[PDB]
Amino acid sequence: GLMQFTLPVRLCKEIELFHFDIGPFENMWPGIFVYMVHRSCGTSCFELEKLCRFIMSVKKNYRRVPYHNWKHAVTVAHCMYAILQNNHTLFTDLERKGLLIACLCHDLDHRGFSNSYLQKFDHPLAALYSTSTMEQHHFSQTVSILQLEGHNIFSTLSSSEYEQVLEIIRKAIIATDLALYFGNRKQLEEMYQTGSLNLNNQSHRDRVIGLMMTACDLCSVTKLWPVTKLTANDIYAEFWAEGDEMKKLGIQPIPMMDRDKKDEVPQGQLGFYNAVAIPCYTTLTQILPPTEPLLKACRDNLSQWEKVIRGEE
Ligand SMILES: CN(C)CCn1nc(-c2ccccn2)cc1NC(=O)c1nc(C2CC2)ccc1Nc1cncnc1
Ligand SMILES: [Mg+2]
Ligand SMILES: [Zn+2]
Repeated sequence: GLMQFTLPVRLCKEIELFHFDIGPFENMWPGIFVYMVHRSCGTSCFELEKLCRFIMSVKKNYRRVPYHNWKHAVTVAHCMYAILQNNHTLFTDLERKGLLIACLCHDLDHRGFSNSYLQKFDHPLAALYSTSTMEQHHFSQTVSILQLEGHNIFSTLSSSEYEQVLEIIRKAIIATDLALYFGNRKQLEEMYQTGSLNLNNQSHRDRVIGLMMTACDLCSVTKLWPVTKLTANDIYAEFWAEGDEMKKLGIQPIPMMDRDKKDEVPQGQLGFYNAVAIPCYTTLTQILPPTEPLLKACRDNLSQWEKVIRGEE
């Protein structure tokens, strides 16, 4: 109760900023997460014994893949922390509880392959979950870990608060399926423009929480150029492995996944920032003005990829 987590001064200051990188020391990431839960939620939200045990089980169930790994989980949770801390009064006690945990759990047991590769491989998960294959799996894994003895961090909630938080987490994790993002942002665009957006409407909050989840999930494009550039290598390491596996199934992969087409990456990053990232953080800033720094950083990095094409780097 009277035990705080404290960070070194540089982290204590830099963790509050959207562009914070969690660093290369794996053994500090759990404490970083707890630090963020205590400041975002309270010293009281979770039994520390239970939280710590949950955190290490979740870690254990992320795999040693180049991008969709434990560092990604904590990175995405930190971006949610920054959004929540810059939008204090907009979010309920349960939502701050649910969303940090949703972010930490959102890619549990990711194998480094897209839902498309699972479908074409005919993976058993593709027969169990026809759409949002991995995302339904990640939520399923979150519930399994919560039901490990001594792991139920939500035990102190009423029955109804419990059903609400697991519902917040389920919707939150499903929303990380980028195939659902396009329609979600367009609906939020019309609502904001026509003025029908209403955060007291639960179906509306759901959509807004989903956009936050896309924003946190894509947040590697909102870091300083050197972080963003070096994370790009990790995402492409998976994409190329997935392309290799498509060739093994006798299917020419899209250029994004073809390691024989590295030359097309700068242009592919332009398409990605223009088609996906810039619209995401634009709509998010319109709805949640204090999240503007993510849009600004995303723009700085689009400009960095333009310079790569032009030959200036
Ligand atoms: C959203 N995509 C699935 C389709 C669009 N697209 N097209 C190309 C492309 C097209 C043609 C040629 C080369 N590339 C590449 C992308 N996507 C990403 O780059 C990307 N995707 C994701 C989503 C989880 C999957 C996350 C991060 C990404 N980037 C990144 C950059 N910096 C740091 N961290 C991450
Ligand atoms: Mg995912
Ligand atoms: Zn993710």
